[PDB]
Amino acid sequence: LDNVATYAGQFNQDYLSGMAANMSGTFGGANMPNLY
Amino acid sequence: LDNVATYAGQFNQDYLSGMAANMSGTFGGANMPNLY
Amino acid sequence: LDNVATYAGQFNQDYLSGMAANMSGTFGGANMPNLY
Amino acid sequence: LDNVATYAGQFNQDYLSGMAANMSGTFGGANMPNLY
Amino acid sequence: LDNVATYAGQFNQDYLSGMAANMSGTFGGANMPNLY
Amino acid sequence: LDNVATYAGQFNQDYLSGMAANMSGTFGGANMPNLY
Amino acid sequence: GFGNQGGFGNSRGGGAGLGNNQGSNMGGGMNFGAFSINPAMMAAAQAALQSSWGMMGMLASQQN
Amino acid sequence: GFGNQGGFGNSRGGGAGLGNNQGSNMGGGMNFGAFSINPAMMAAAQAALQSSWGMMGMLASQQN
Amino acid sequence: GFGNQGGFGNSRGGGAGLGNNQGSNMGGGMNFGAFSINPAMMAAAQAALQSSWGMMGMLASQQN
Amino acid sequence: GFGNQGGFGNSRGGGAGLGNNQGSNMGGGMNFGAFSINPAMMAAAQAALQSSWGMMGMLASQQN
Amino acid sequence: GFGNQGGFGNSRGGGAGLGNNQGSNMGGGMNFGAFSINPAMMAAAQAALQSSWGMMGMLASQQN
Amino acid sequence: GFGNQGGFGNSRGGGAGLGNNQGSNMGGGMNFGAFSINPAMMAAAQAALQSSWGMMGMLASQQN
Repeated sequence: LDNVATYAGQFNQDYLSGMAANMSGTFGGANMPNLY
Repeated sequence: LDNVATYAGQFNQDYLSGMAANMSGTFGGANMPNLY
Repeated sequence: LDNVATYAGQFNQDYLSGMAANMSGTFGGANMPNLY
Repeated sequence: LDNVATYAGQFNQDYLSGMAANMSGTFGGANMPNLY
Repeated sequence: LDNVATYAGQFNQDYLSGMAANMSGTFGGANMPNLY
Repeated sequence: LDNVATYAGQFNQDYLSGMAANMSGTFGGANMPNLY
Repeated sequence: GFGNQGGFGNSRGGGAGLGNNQGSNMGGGMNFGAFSINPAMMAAAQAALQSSWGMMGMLASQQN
Repeated sequence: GFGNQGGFGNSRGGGAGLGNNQGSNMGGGMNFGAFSINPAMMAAAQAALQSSWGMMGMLASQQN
Repeated sequence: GFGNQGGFGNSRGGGAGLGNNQGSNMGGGMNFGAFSINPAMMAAAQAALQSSWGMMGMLASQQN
Repeated sequence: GFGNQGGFGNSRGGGAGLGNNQGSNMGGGMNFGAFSINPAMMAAAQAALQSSWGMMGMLASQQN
Repeated sequence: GFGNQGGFGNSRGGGAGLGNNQGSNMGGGMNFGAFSINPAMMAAAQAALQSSWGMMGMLASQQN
Repeated sequence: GFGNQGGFGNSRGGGAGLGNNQGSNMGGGMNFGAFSINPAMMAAAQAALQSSWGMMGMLASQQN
């Protein structure tokens, strides 16, 4: 078993008049660039 | 088994007059650029 | 088994007069650009 | 088994006089650009 | 088995006098541009 | 078993008029650049 | 409003060959507006390929 | 508003060959606006490939 | 507003060959605006490849 | 506002060959704005490859 | 605002071959703005490879 | 503001071959702005490889 995960939970933001960014990102591994 | 996941839950945002971004992104792995 | 998933749940946004973006995106992996 | 999925549930938005965007997007993987 | 899916459920929007966009999009994978 | 994970939980941000960034990122390992 | 003209001698999207020519003129430059989705390529190759998919957005204006 | 013209002798997206020519003129430069998605390539290769996918955003203006 | 022109003799996205030519002119330079996503490549190779995916953002303006 | 022109004889994204030419002119330079995502490569190789993925951001302006 | 031009004879992203030429001119230099993500390579190799992934940020301006 | 031009005869991202040429000119130099992420390589090798991943930051300006 091999696992990569992001858990993000519950944003409470009533009467918002400014700016807000709520951002979640998950990226997999084992990448391989080859120059021969 | 191999797993990549994003969990994002419950935004409470009544009477909104500003700007808000609620963003979720999941990206798979094992990518391989090759230059011979 | 191999799995990529986004879960996004329940937006409460009554009497909205501003701007709101509710955005969910899921992208698959194992991509391979080749230059010979 | 191989799976990519977006789940988005329940928008409550009565008496809306502003602007709102409710957006869900799912994109498949294993794409391969080749330059020989 | 291989699966891509978007689930979007229940919009409650009575007495609407502003602007609203309720948008759902699902896109398949395994695409391949080739330049020889 | 091999595991990489980010857990981020509960943002309370009512009456927001400034700028806020809530960001979570998870990146897989075992990457290998080769120059022969 | 949007995209109106007044004044004297103003121009949009002009044709080739406004000067003095004894060779070849082809095409021109490009100008784009705000609030838009536009992936772009400028290329002097021997072979060229552009490929794009899956674009979503509201793209809206309210002025009540 | 958006993208209007006034004054004297102003121009947008001009054609090739405005000077004096005894050879070849092709194309021109590029100008882009704010609040936009635009991945870009400028190349003098023998072979060139651009490939792009999966772009999302609101792209909106409110002026009530 | 956004992207308007006034004054005298101003230009956007100009065509090639504005000088004196007895050879080859191809293309031109590039200018980009604020609040944007634009990965970029400038290359004099024998072979060239650009590949990009998965781009998200709000991209919005409020002026009430 | 964003990206407007006035004054006399100003230019954006110019075409090649503005001087005196008896050889080859190709392309030009590049200029980028604030608040942006733009990985970049300048190369004089025999073979060249650029590969980029997974880019996210708000990219927004408020001026109420 | 952002990226406007005035005055006399100013330029952005210029084309090659502004002098006197009996050989080869290719490309030009590069200029980048503030608040940005831009990994960079300048190379005179026989073979060259650039590879980049996983970039996140807010990238925003407030001027109320 | 950000990245504007005035005065007389100023330039950004210039093209190759502004002098007198009977050989080869390729490329130019590079200039970068503040508040940025930019790993860099300058190489005269026979073979060259650059590889970079996992970059995060806010990248923001407030001027209320």
